[PDB]
Amino acid sequence: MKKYRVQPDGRFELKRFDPDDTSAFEGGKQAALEALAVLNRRLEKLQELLYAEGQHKVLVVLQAMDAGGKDGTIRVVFDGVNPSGVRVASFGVPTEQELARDYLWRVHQQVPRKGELVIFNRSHYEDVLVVRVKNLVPQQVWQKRYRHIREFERMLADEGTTILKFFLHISKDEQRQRLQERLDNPEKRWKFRMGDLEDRRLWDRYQEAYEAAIRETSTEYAPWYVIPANKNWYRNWLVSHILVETLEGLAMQYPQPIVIE
Amino acid sequence: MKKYRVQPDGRFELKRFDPDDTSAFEGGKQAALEALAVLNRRLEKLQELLYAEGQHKVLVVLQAMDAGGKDGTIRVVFDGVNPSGVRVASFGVPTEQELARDYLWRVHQQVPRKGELVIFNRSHYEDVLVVRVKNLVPQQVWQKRYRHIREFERMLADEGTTILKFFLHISKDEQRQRLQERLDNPEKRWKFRMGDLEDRRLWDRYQEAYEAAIRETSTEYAPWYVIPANKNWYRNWLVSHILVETLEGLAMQYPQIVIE
Amino acid sequence: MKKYRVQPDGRFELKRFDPDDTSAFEGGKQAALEALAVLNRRLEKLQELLYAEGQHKVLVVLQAMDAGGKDGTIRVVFDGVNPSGVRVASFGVPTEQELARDYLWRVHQQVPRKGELVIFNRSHYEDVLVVRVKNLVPQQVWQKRYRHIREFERMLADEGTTILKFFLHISKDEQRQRLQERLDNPEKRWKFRMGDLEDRRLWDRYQEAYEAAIRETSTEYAPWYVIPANKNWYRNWLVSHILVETLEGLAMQYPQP
Amino acid sequence: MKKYRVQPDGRFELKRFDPDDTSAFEGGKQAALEALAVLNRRLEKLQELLYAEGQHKVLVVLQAMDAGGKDGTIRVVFDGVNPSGVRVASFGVPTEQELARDYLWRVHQQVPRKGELVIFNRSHYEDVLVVRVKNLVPQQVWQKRYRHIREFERMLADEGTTILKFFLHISKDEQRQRLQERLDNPEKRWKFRMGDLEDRRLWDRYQEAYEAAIRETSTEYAPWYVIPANKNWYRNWLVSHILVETLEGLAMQYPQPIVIE
Ligand SMILES: Nc1ncnc2c1ncn2[C@@H]1O[C@H](COP(=O)(O)OP(=O)(O)OP(=O)(O)O)[C@@H](O)[C@H]1O
Ligand SMILES: Nc1ncnc2c1ncn2[C@@H]1O[C@H](COP(=O)(O)OP(=O)(O)OP(=O)(O)O)[C@@H](O)[C@H]1O
Ligand SMILES: Nc1ncnc2c1ncn2[C@@H]1O[C@H](COP(=O)(O)OP(=O)(O)OP(=O)(O)O)[C@@H](O)[C@H]1O
Ligand SMILES: Nc1ncnc2c1ncn2[C@@H]1O[C@H](COP(=O)(O)OP(=O)(O)OP(=O)(O)O)[C@@H](O)[C@H]1O
Ligand SMILES: Nc1ncnc2c1ncn2[C@@H]1O[C@H](COP(=O)(O)OP(=O)(O)OP(=O)(O)O)[C@@H](O)[C@H]1O
Ligand SMILES: Nc1ncnc2c1ncn2[C@@H]1O[C@H](COP(=O)(O)OP(=O)(O)OP(=O)(O)O)[C@@H](O)[C@H]1O
Ligand SMILES: Nc1ncnc2c1ncn2[C@@H]1O[C@H](COP(=O)(O)OP(=O)(O)OP(=O)(O)O)[C@@H](O)[C@H]1O
Ligand SMILES: Nc1ncnc2c1ncn2[C@@H]1O[C@H](COP(=O)(O)OP(=O)(O)OP(=O)(O)O)[C@@H](O)[C@H]1O
Ligand SMILES: [Mg+2]
Ligand SMILES: [Mg+2]
Ligand SMILES: [Mg+2]
Ligand SMILES: [Mg+2]
Ligand SMILES: [Mg+2]
Ligand SMILES: [Mg+2]
Ligand SMILES: [Mg+2]
Repeated sequence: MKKYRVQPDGRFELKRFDPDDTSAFEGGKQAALEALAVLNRRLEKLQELLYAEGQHKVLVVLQAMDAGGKDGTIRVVFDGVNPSGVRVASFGVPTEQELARDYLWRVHQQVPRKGELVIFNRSHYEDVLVVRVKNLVPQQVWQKRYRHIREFERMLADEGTTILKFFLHISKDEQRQRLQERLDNPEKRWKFRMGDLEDRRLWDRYQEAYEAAIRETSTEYAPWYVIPANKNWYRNWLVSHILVETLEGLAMQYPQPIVIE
Repeated sequence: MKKYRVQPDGRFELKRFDPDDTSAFEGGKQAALEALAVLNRRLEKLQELLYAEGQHKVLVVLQAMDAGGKDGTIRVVFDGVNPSGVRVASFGVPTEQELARDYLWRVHQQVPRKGELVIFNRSHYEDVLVVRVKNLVPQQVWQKRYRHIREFERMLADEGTTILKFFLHISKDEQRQRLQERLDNPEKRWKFRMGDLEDRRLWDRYQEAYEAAIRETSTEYAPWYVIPANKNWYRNWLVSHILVETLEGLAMQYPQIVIE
Repeated sequence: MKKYRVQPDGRFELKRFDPDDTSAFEGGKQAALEALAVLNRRLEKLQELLYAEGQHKVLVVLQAMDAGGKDGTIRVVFDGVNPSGVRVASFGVPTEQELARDYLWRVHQQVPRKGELVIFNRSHYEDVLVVRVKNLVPQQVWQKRYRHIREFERMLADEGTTILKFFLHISKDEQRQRLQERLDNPEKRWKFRMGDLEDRRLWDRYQEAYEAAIRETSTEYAPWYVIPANKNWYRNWLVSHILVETLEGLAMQYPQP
Repeated sequence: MKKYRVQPDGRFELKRFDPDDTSAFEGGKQAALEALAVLNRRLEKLQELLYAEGQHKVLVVLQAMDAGGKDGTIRVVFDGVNPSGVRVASFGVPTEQELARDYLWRVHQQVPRKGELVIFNRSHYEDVLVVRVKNLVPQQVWQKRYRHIREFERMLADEGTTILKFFLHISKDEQRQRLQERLDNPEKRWKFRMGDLEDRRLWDRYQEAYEAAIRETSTEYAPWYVIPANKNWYRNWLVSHILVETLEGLAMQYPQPIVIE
């Protein structure tokens, strides 16, 4: 798509994106599930081509507020790939060894190699999101990181990495409903922690942090896509569509090449 | 389904397992696909429990002759899991850095952590398989590795790893048909390399190497399962059944407010 | 000099080794410093041969009670090597990621490669030492680890690693004097941690843990050497002599041009 | 200390540095060996402070033509440190796995952590040196790497790394004598490769590549120091002096906190 791609003009406004927007797809849930199965079959062939050709490196970054759909998006990408060529690198609370080096160290370690597709569940962007919102480093420090990120991603892209960054955009009320469903389910309540409730108060600070991160780092070589994600079906379809179209654009070729006894 | 577990008596004979055997399933392909969907739903809940509890470490080892089903088995495992808690560690031709350390170094690095399920696509067993068949090290060296492997796996099991080793067993003629299909498909012919044709001449040497590896290392703490795998549907169902039953046996427990 | 190698008979008694023993050296500190300088020049040639030949893997394990000499021994090895071919892998308090895998995982990661000498400052032995003494896992668990260690080390040795394990043996009163010296030095008191005082009470439990570990794991392919270490000069000389003699035994040669 | 620091004005000229220059030291070899022992004793205390304080990260980069002194410089640094807090990360011919990721991947992996001093024996600079000289990638690719390097180093410095880059400067005739000495010594002959002979014909191309890299990447946060290195004694003294003075400038403090029974 083009309406969801954030232009590299530094004029991005998050208020312009409605989490309930479903306008790029004509039809609803059922037609989208059918379109998604078609995309999965296309993705299987494209991922196998990615691997067999062994030249491109594909990085998919997923960022979202908790219950925003990162987990669900990973599952629908995996529905259309060979797990031997695709992996998830997730980024959680940094360890002492990770904090003992620059914040990009643990992230750079996990970049896709040639013929590989890697999904970052959270990423280096957390170092300008939770780090900024919770003041884990002073502003003097984290404000410099927007340039570090643009330049790290420029180097990655110049050296052969195709970068797709998706912000799965849900509303506060949608998050409320999804978090209540987790609490009410005995098989999901383990996902609740001490402080999750008081973190909801920081909703607006996170939205500002996301808007600043996206505006600062959406570039030609590393675009951000804002995905209206209140509807799981639309989020899954749209992310799959963008990923498949991006892979098609690489114009990948099988390597150039008998009766077995 | 216990007929496929190799007893730790060192009396295993590969000739006793028919790759065409489908006797553990009282039906065919259609009924097995339905049973497999049920196993996939059970596996999703079990894997999430594995992660949420965060105590067990699960290692699934896949070994098979080329076209034997490792790739297809990985896909049916992933059909029943969350990719955030399961990963594939594949073992290919060792690099100079890997050969500069003991053969278990590159393998030990990839073991599952607590709350994780790892699939080894090939494994430390290649160090008594291709290494043995192609004489990549003298026999004096690779013969000692059966004990190294039993002891490495004993340490893993003692320290909390549940180990499942599957030998996906196909016939020489089944491999021939499957390799011919790869060659004839323009989207799969990239898999073929000249040298595969010479590798076919070594079929019997590999069967002997597999029999000796299985006989030497199938233990109570790290059993081998011989999977008749000429039928993709049977291999998928049986591996999924064993994995789900193993995870059920762990009796995992979930760890021990109105939002405005 | 072979009186310090613990025979693989499972009959080792730590009481038979006196931390004040200097009997293998017929002289004192000054003559030993000169002998150590000769061993240092020998080690430089042997380490370069190790690297150039690029076939052997050398693992040196250091274990000692705090202030026992691991740090001083590392310096004395480094005085006779090219730092480009020798490295220190130190083992501290396990992290969550390290504890999430078997205790050998973090250790196996660090093994020397061909043409390399690695010094383990502490090692997998801590998993039968501080783990046993502080009951970090039940005895049913840590008792099984003696066999794991023998078998891990057998595999390493079979696959080409020369293993040397040194237990730098100091007395309780020597440790007390050395720890008091750290506290009294403004440039060293940063080493003192809260809990080091209460850990002094566990001295005898550590001595028992060391004896049991050494008795269980000193083998023909992976010997333990008990180093009387109350005298820094004697510990440095003896470790250096054993290391140099071990490397000489490998009969290494420069690759042919 | 100032005459050897390459100013970040992009006007660097390698012809202005004489490999035989010993002007920063009054006296010769013997007085310098004594001054070096004094610097080693100072370095031991400073490195221990670096470790005990556990806050700064120190990166020393060594680049030189073969026989230029990287090996000798490493030994002289190690003469004044505790090996438990200092390590050498050397960069050789990239492996298939290293080439399957961006050239900075293998380098970033090895950066010093808090309280650590790391010496890079060769570095990311090889990706604009041999890579450029032997045309291992097209110019369109390697020309973009000067910016990647400035920006990677900016990020490292902003996030707490003190960076020292030393170009150990030897003349063509000095290299010739040193390489001849290796061939003539039975204990050093093993270092000789046959491609080494034909690599001598590329001397001028390497000098141009070094001048371009120094000019492009000597910045305020990551300076290059050109070390006249025809005299081993002067190279050892000068590198040790710069390192010690840099560590002194960090104003490191021991962490602030009894009769043992
Ligand atoms: N750079 C970072 N600094 C601090 N915390 C971080 C950083 N990167 C990730 N985290 C945090 O790690 C945690 C991971 O927690 P967990 O695995 O339970 O997922 P989660 O709570 O569902 O995350 P999310 O809110 O993104 O959905 C998140 O709370 C995230 O904010
Ligand atoms: N079955 C599972 N296996 C492995 N990791 C899991 C599993 N279920 C959840 N997780 C992890 O637990 C944490 C909390 O779960 P959560 O559903 O919030 O996922 P998520 O990736 O953060 O997605 P979302 O954006 O919807 O919050 C995340 O770190 C997630 O990756
Ligand atoms: N320890 C080892 N020593 C030597 N070769 C090894 C070792 N481990 C794996 N290999 C080889 O690495 C190769 C991996 O090749 P590839 O990824 O193309 O898969 P493959 O040919 O389909 O393997 P397989 O025959 O198991 O299906 C195999 O030929 C395997 O024998
Ligand atoms: N789409 C893919 N993405 C990543 N790796 C792939 C993909 N398809 C195949 N491979 C890898 O290519 C190699 C050859 O493929 P192959 O079909 O033989 O798989 P396999 O795992 O060896 O299974 P089998 O036991 O059937 O031979 C293997 O290393 C496999 O993992
Ligand atoms: N397997 C392990 N389990 C628990 N603690 C461990 C383990 N391995 C090492 N440690 C501990 O890590 C710590 C390292 O601490 P530190 O770097 O300050 O050195 P130290 O106190 O001087 O150690 P030592 O007493 O051996 O001289 C020691 O207290 C040691 O007991
Ligand atoms: N200058 C230094 N650089 C790096 N690490 C250091 C330095 N000095 C001490 N250490 C580390 O600090 C810790 C405490 O120091 P310590 O003197 O006890 O060393 P050690 O290796 O445990 O030797 P010993 O057996 O004498 O206790 C150890 O982990 C040691 O490696
Ligand atoms: N990025 C890179 N691309 C290609 N070759 C590289 C790269 N980095 C390092 N190398 C090469 O790796 C080799 C390392 O070889 P070796 O260990 O024998 O040291 P050397 O020949 O003495 O190096 P130098 O010439 O720097 O003194 C050098 O020839 C160096 O040019
Ligand atoms: N004793 C040794 N142990 C380990 N590595 C060594 C040893 N001697 C030399 N090397 C390595 O062998 C290679 C060739 O040696 P060389 O003398 O050229 O070193 P160097 O670091 O490249 O220094 P210089 O700048 O003088 O060329 C380098 O990679 C060097 O690090
Ligand atoms: Mg979440
Ligand atoms: Mg990577
Ligand atoms: Mg195969
Ligand atoms: Mg490699
Ligand atoms: Mg091998
Ligand atoms: Mg200590
Ligand atoms: Mg050199």
